[PDB]
Amino acid sequence: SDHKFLTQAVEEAYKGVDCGDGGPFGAVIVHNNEVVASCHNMVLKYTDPTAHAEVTAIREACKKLNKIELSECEIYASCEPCPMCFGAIHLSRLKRLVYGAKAEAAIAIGFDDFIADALRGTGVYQKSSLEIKKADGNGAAIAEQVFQNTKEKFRLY
Amino acid sequence: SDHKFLTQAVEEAYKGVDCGDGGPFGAVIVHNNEVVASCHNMVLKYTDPTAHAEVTAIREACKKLNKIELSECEIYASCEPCPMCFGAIHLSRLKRLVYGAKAEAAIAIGFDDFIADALRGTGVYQKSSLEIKKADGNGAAIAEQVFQNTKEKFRLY
Ligand SMILES: Cn1c(N)nc2c(ncn2[C@@H]2O[C@H](CO)[C@@H](O)[C@H]2O)c1=O
Ligand SMILES: Cn1c(N)nc2c(ncn2[C@@H]2O[C@H](CO)[C@@H](O)[C@H]2O)c1=O
Ligand SMILES: [Zn+2]
Ligand SMILES: [Zn+2]
Repeated sequence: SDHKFLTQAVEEAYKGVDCGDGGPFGAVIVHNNEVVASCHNMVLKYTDPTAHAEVTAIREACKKLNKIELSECEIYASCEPCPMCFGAIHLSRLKRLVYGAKAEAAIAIGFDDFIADALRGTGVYQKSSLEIKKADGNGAAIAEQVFQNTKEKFRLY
Repeated sequence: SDHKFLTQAVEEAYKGVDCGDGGPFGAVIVHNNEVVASCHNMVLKYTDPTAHAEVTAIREACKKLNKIELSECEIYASCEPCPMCFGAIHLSRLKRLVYGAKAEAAIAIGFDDFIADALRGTGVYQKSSLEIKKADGNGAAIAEQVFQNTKEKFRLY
């Protein structure tokens, strides 16, 4: 189930790259085992540098549920959330985060060195409380492979 | 002119709390002394926990200028930006940040203990690049007073 939803976030990353919507990033929000939102990076579609996949998923899931907190849902991210997205995950009060690729995989292919301390556990003023799971095995290999497979198929941002 | 745009952000904070749009926060984005966007927190109005003042202003300024980078623009925040909003400001490529009140001023009236390590220089992984100015003098006084004056008018969300 973790694997099913992480793979769907990865698939969203591929879809969004193929549509020219944005970069190779997807995110899926589920309530128990029911998909609430499934999104990819929309920075180029919306002309909106905040429209990362996680932020997009959070906005859509709060709209679908008519409330500004998601304490009963979990989020699956094809890549390690950046500082903006991890902050949005804190404010959204999602109860769990599962992510596939380490940020280093995205950095290696042209993106910024832009890593969230609170996620890695080196925050001082920003302390996370949500449960965090870095995928291993096949999930990790799938997520890491996204950046090799899409290496020169999208405009950087 | 720093004072002018900062007090415009303070007035946006008051306006939004009075319309019920969200909490007492405002942000103004400016391009060579021309105001590109003037917004306040819209979390309640939009049912969106990411719709802080700064993020909302970044969305609007980018839509207006037809680009995803505001490298020639500056942002005035009535209150010190939270981790999400500092992440957004970095992603937007804004040239300069000027903020009024320290985050403790918001926390004193019940807001989340939620401070951006990269803004205060306390991170291991996330470093900041942009010019940052904490206002002082009469601007800082008016900005800090917003939360004590506001207390009555909105319910913390
Ligand atoms: C969803 N999503 C995520 N998760 N990350 C992105 C995105 N766009 C650029 N990035 C970069 O990825 C690194 C962070 O890991 C940083 O360089 C960020 O700038 C994006 O849409
Ligand atoms: C614009 N804006 C800002 N700047 N901060 C906000 C907002 N809504 C809640 N907060 C809280 O303020 C502290 C951060 O300084 C944290 O407690 C945050 O949760 C908001 O819309
Ligand atoms: Zn992000
Ligand atoms: Zn914020």
